[PDB]
Amino acid sequence: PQETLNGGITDMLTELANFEKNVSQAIHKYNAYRKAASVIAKYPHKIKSGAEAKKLPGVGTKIAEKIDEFLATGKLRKLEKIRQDDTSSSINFLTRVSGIGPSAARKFVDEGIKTLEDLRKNEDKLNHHQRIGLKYFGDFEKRIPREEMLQMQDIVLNEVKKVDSEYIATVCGSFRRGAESSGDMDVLLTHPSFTSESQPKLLHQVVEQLQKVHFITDTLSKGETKFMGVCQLPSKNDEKEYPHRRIDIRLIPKDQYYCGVLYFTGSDIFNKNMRAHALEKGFTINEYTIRPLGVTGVAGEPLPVDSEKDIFDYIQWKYREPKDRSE
DNA sequence: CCGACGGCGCATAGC
DNA sequence: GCTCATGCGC
DNA sequence: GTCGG
Ligand code: NA
Ligand code: NA
Ligand code: NA
Ligand code: NA
Repeated sequence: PQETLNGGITDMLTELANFEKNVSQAIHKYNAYRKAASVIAKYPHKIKSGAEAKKLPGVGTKIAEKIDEFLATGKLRKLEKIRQDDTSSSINFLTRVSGIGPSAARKFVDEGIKTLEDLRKNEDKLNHHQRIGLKYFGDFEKRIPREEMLQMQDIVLNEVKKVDSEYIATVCGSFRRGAESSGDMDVLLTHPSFTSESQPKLLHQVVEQLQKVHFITDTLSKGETKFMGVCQLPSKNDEKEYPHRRIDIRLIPKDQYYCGVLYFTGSDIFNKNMRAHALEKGFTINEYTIRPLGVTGVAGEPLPVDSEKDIFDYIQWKYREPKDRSE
């Protein structure tokens, strides 16, 4: 369905969502508004009334009422009011810096730190993550075209193999499902030496090599199993440089790797659907394992998994290609 | 009526 | 010095 | 804010 159908409604609900999550600190209302916006985005008719919307799951009495106001007047009084409120619009805005959540945004605005410029003058008050988020504010809000994702994957897979040819690495996310663009890069890493029953430098060696070839440019956080940072493709002699990009790398034990690859490939609705069907066949699937449920619901030991297909086989599903996992 | 709505790795008050 | 709740992002 | 036990 294109924007012209119900765009005004879904923009409104998304705006309301953000203020719940950044100003009111009401995460479940944020998700309620997002759920409503998405079920409306998939509705293939221009909505004529709130009552019509209320038949969709996730739209209830209050959003129906809102839609009625929006349809009759072309706006929402409460949203118009909050939009012009200097304090709340600043809190909302500051959370677009990665590392600034609702709490940090709230304290900054309470101190009169309201703009990107203000944060720039107050680096003393920013932790490491927030400084990186500030430095790359614009680049982090850009999407990554798939051709660049392919070039980034070339580097990651080459450097990983160079460190140890027994590493296994998979770029997941919507990119693995064929997406034409991405918001970041999500890399899943394992090694045969690393199981649930088994070194503390497996992740570090890969991060270090990616830094040595100057692909990784900054680190947001890094422990023994998860790295979150910044990377940039190299630019040619005269060309404009590429944007800095968000990259996460996680090291998963080999016996949980393909459950991990399944989960972080998605989509989210595909994941819900697969887990629902697994319950009906007597299995519980999470990020890490698939386990049988006993007749009284008691989970057994994780089942051995050596491919994504093994998981599909356990639950009597035909193997779905990543490109066919939109739901 | 009223609890659940995801859970966890990593960076950063309280004893 | 330590443990760990909280914030944050995903 | 919405859903459902
Ligand atoms: Na509904
Ligand atoms: Na944000
Ligand atoms: Na943020
Ligand atoms: Na090797």
